[PDB]
Amino acid sequence: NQSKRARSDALLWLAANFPEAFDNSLRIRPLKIGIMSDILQHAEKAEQVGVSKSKLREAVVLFTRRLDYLACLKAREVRIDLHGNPVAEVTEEEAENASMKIKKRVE
Repeated sequence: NQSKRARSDALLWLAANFPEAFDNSLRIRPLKIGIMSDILQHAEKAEQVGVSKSKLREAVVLFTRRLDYLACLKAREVRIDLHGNPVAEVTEEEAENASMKIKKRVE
């Protein structure tokens, strides 16, 4: 319960500070491989408002396990950094891994 609200807080902090990556009100886009390391460079600012590094990791894990995120991992879609800049493209293997994950969760 407390850990859940702490995870939700981390997700709200991610959407407020990096909405290009984590504001999913209209769209969701593939994230850079290693986006977690980029987020953790901001850990000091997050901790001042009550968000720990481990809650930042839990929030990214929750965000990227959602089916709508897995569904956006299609071959040659663009991966973005925290500010929505294009950095790479989704590979066929990554797209296959994502669809396999979706099929497992609905079963």
